[PDB]
Amino acid sequence: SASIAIGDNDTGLRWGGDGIVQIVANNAIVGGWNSTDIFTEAGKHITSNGNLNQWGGGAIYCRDLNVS
Amino acid sequence: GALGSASIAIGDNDTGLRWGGDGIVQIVANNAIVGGWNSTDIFTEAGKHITSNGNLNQWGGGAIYCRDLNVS
Amino acid sequence: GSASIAIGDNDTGLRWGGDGIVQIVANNAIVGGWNSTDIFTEAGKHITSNGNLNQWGGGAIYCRDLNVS
Amino acid sequence: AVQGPWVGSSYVAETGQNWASLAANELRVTERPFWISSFIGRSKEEIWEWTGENHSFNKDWLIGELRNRGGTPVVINIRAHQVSYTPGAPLFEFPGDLPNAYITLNIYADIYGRGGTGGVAYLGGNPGGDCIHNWIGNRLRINNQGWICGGGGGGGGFRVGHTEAGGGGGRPLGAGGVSSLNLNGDNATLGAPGRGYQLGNDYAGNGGDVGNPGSASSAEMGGGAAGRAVVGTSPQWINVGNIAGSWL
Ligand SMILES: [Mg+2]
Ligand SMILES: [Mg+2]
Ligand SMILES: [Mg+2]
Ligand SMILES: [Mg+2]
Ligand SMILES: [Mg+2]
Ligand SMILES: [Mg+2]
Repeated sequence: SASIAIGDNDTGLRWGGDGIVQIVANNAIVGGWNSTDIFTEAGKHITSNGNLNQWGGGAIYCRDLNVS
Repeated sequence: GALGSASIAIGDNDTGLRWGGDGIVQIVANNAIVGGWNSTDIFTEAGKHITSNGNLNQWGGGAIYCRDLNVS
Repeated sequence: GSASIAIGDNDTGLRWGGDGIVQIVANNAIVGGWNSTDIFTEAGKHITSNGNLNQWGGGAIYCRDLNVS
Repeated sequence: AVQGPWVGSSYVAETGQNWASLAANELRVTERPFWISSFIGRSKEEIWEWTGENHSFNKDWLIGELRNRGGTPVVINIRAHQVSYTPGAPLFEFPGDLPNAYITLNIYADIYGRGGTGGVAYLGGNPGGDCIHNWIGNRLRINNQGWICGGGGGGGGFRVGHTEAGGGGGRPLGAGGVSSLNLNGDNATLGAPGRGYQLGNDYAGNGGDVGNPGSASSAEMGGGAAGRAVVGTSPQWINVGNIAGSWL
């Protein structure tokens, strides 16, 4: 189906194109996924309140890094 | 059940997605709240981890912020 | 619950991946999933923030290497 | 140096910067983009503070301590006067095989080659010592806000017939010549050369002031040659400043 509301009808998961899901909260498009990526939209953040890991032969790529 | 009426059960009745209040979703597995999202953020709860087995990317004018960085 | 939540069509959405495990899927590519301790992607599948990417609190970032543009 | 696996707190500690791009600059990492693994083993430049006046400085002590820092560059803030322990060795020597990426001298005091020893009897005075021998070229950088001085030459010795006397030591601290008869030249001080032995129109030469040869004796034994301020290969002059003696 095209739209999965989770509680309120501005919030949940919806079709975002072929093989694409949008993650939505109070009408804001927070992020989504496709066959290769889970992502946030511009200016929307990803926060781990545990560890944040990259395992395997890949890497972390960023613009800049702040270590407190 | 433990996910309640404003929930999407996936597999079993205590795994899936649960409304957290207006504009909030909880990501749940075996009744543990792993993380969630709201209008501004996707996140994990305290002590719950985010792991890429590919690349982990920050694109654009923001940045990566952490307490420490371990490089193997 | 459901074995499968179809989003768009039956090849994209969320699926039962085992006991307390969910698969995140798109055109039947298994992109990632979660369990009671972790949200994760599968091998070679990426997590990308187009805002900030944060590790907040007493944990840490673990990686193989990190590239700063 | 930055060390893994905790590269993050390690670079914060080494550089003082939380932002990786700015930590990279402290580690002199110029590649953009860069892999953070390239921080490992690199160090922010080290800054040494010398406020101990030292009239017996041994160039080999400094060489050893520089080599202990490996490739890390070293800045030395010299805030108290320094004199080589002997005129036969420069105060500072920077061998061509030093590993440090660069060495900076910030000179806020007077640094000197040692004065040369006064000659005795028919011998000339001995040469003043050199201040700096530089064999790493532009990898030595000098910010002279004080004085760099080659040592003065020792005075020429005196002899006529059986009478033998010694010349004065060159500035600084050069030894007066000691003759077989204890007709000796004066030792120099830090601030002035030593007087030769004198008897009326007869005398052994005085020591030379910094950067100058010793005086000839009344018997025409010549003074020792002037010590030199900087010798060997040209450093990068952040500030030339006040120099006594030749340099390059
Ligand atoms: Mg609405
Ligand atoms: Mg879009
Ligand atoms: Mg609303
Ligand atoms: Mg269960
Ligand atoms: Mg299809
Ligand atoms: Mg000047």
